[PDB]
Amino acid sequence: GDVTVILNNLLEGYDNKLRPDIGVKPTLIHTDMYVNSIGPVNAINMEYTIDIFFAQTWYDRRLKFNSTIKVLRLNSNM
Amino acid sequence: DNTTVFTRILDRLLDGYDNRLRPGLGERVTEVKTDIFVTSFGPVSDHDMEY
Repeated sequence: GDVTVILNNLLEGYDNKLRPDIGVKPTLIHTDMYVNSIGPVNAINMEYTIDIFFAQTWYDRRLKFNSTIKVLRLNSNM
Repeated sequence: DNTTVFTRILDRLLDGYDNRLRPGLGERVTEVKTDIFVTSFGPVSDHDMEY
């Protein structure tokens, strides 16, 4: 419907090689995790397996829209 | 020459399709009806506690 229009308007004039505020200020990224399982700690290789759900949240003033929908929920296609 | 009419059908289907939006984004909850056919239960590795 109109969500396609929003997604198309967000990607018109968008350069995904430049971080948000490339020449203004550093980008503050909030990182969270969820350690599912810490695998076997084998001493022979001095290593250990871990399985996590790494979540990163940041602010991007270019992906800013104004419509009735508050949040856009998307898969790995975008 | 059904190839041409089926090509036109497919191109009408995909014309204006957004694969980033689930079916019924506004007024429905998608119902994914799953199913499994286990062709072969592989060897249950006891060392790794996997299967």
